[PDB]
Formats: sequence, C-alpha cells, structure tokens
Amino acid sequence: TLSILVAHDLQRVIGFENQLPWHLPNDLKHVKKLSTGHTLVMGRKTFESIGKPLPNRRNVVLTSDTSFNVEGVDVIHSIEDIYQLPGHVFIFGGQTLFEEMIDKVDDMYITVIEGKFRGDTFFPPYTFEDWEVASSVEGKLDEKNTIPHTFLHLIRK
Ligand SMILES: NC(=O)c1ccc[n+]([C@@H]2O[C@H](COP(=O)([O-])OP(=O)(O)OC[C@H]3O[C@@H](n4cnc5c(N)ncnc54)[C@H](OP(=O)(O)O)[C@@H]3O)[C@@H](O)[C@H]2O)c1
Ligand SMILES: CCOc1ccc2ccccc2c1-c1cc2nc(N)nc(N)c2cc1C
Repeated sequence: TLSILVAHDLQRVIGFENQLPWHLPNDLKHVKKLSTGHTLVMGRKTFESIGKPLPNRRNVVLTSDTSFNVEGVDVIHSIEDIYQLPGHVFIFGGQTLFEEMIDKVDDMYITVIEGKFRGDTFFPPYTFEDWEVASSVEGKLDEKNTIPHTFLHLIRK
C-alpha cells in the first residue's frame, strides 16, 4: 500500500520556513501510531527539518545529492524507486513530494488543521469527488493541543 500522510490547514498550508506552522503534539502522536513499523519516504528538505531519522520505522530520503549517505536512512534518487519499496509506504512530504505523488497514491491520511496559518508551502488542491471518506475523527483538544483538527482517511474512488 502506498499512502500520503499530511497535516494541512484550512487553505492547505503545510509549512513555513522549513518547519510546521503549528504546535500540535497530538498530530505527531498520530504520525507515530500510523507509521511505526512501516516506511516513510520524504524529500531532502523535510529530512533536514526533522534532523535525524524517526525511530522504529524505515526512513527513506529522496534527493539528487549523490553524496547523501546518512546513518539510519536509506536514500533513493528517483520517484520510480518508491514503487520498489516493500510493505506499507507513506509519502511523508514535503510540498514537492506531495505534488509528485498525489495522483499515484492509494489513499491519504490527512490531519486537517482547522485554522488559517501563514505558509510558504502547500498541499496540492484535491476534490472529494475523487476521494471517499473512509473515516473522519475529530481530534481531542486540551492544554497541550489547542488547535481544532480532524483526522481524515481518504481512499481514491
Ligand atoms: N504539514 C506537513 O504534513 C508537512 C510534512 C512534511 C514537510 N512539511 C513542510 O514542507 C516544507 C518542505 O517542502 P519542500 O517542497 O520545500 O521540500 P521537500 O519536498 O521536503 O524536499 C524537496 C527536495 O526533495 C528532493 N526531491 C523531490 N523530488 C525529487 C526527485 N524526483 N528526484 C530527486 N530529488 C527529489 C530534492 O532534494 P535535493 O535538492 O537534495 O535534490 C528537493 O529539493 C517545509 O515547510 C516543511 O515544514 C510539511
Ligand atoms: C517538516 C516539519 O514537520 C515535522 C517536524 C518534526 C516532527 C517530529 C516528529 C514527527 C513528525 C514531525 C514533523 C512532521 C509531521 C507530520 N505530520 C503529518 N500529519 N504528516 C506528515 N507527513 C508529517 C511530516 C513531518 C516531517
């Protein structure tokens, strides 16, 4: 299975200055629960943003840099390399990866951040005409998690 994993806001913002525009611990927990034991494929910028591979899953980085050889990270140099990765593969970002993959993936696990943030990077437009809502779950709010959010699982019709 090949899936997208993304958090985007009401206007599809995903990032600002190479980081998330929001602080939302529960989204990171969501990411952990979905991708632990599986494979993440991410662009080079997203990798440098996190700074180190995420534990307990396969971290795959897409880059043109032939000198890229980082401990605990597997490197690929082509989109086509993605299709040879075994198991459940999550396209993990960022904008460039999402743009390249949205037409190719089986499904998407989206965290809709129900606010409007300043962004410099965006998830591409998509329409519910193309995507069945397999589930929609409101995130729970508290002192640490104060931005309303909804976890959507969309499956291509
Ligand atoms: N909210 C979210 O769900 C989420 C998730 C992840 C990231 N983000 C945000 O997304 C933003 C980063 O997105 P971005 O588009 O600027 O960067 P990115 O997608 O993370 O990385 C871009 C880099 O990926 C490599 N790449 C992509 N396609 C390639 C291909 N076909 N062949 C070889 N290399 C390829 C290139 O690396 P080289 O230049 O090294 O060749 C490219 O410069 C940040 O603001 C970050 O915080 C948001
Ligand atoms: C690019 C900045 O995003 C950060 C920064 C630090 C993180 C630390 C732990 C887990 C995820 C992190 C994320 C992060 C959060 C994400 N959240 C969702 N819903 N989807 C993705 N595809 C994500 C991808 C990344 C990389």
